[PDB]
Amino acid sequence: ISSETGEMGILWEFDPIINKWIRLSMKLKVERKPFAEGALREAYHTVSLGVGTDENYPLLFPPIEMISPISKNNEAMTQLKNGTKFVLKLYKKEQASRELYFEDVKMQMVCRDWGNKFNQKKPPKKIEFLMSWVVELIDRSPNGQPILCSIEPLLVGEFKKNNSNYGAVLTNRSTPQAFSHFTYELSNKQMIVVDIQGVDDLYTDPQIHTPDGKGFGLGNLGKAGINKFITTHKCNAVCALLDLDVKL
Ligand SMILES: Nc1ncnc2c1ncn2[C@@H]1O[C@H](COP(=O)(O)OP(=O)(O)O)[C@@H](O)[C@H]1O
Ligand SMILES: [Zn+2]
Repeated sequence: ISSETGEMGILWEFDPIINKWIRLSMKLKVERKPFAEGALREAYHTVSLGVGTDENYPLLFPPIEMISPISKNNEAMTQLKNGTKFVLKLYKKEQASRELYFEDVKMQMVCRDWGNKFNQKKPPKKIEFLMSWVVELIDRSPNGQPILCSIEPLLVGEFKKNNSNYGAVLTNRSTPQAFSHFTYELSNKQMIVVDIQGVDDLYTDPQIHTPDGKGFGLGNLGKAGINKFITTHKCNAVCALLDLDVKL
């Protein structure tokens, strides 16, 4: 949207309530060096140079039927307005495909809905997952295909991982564990949200397991993932406040 120097991107926001992707453009300026790394990805400080429409970049994955024809409303326009400092995540060089960027962002959106459902029970500590978006870094040279990344708001504070996607319980806090338990029981065992991590109860990069192991990226470890969580879960006061069953 802005005149100043930066690179262009195609920005994708998933909206679970209409079950559609919203396609936009933005300009961003990313730092040359990462400020952190995880297992597969590196995180980069980025500044937004504004969000606009995708009109100049005519359009397949996601398929056309999954894309909203209208993009006037979105979180991006406020959360990524010009000046906003945020975080860009790129796969190192290592496995990643186009589909996986979208799966991962949609997954975080699904977890974000679970956070709201959890909060509606009025737990002692309310929780929230950050927005996440797919960005096609179209100014960067494509073996093909385009450079993709995901972006999300900047968390300020000490970043802590509370559980992994395979049974680790990494801190003593109760809410992140009760939340994982809550998603499992309240989904009637259709899914569980783990990899609960972020700053305080602002969370990012969660991971879902489902019994059939289908979808939800490469970190979906299916029944094994679910059972590994069960083996290590001790119900706490939040689990009890939420009236969750001590079995399962
Ligand atoms: N929104 C954020 N704000 C600030 N720091 C973050 C944010 N998201 C991730 N980080 C930091 O970047 C690291 C790597 O990100 P991560 O999502 O774990 O990548 P991977 O795909 O390898 O798991 C995290 O361990 C954390 O230290
Ligand atoms: Zn529990």
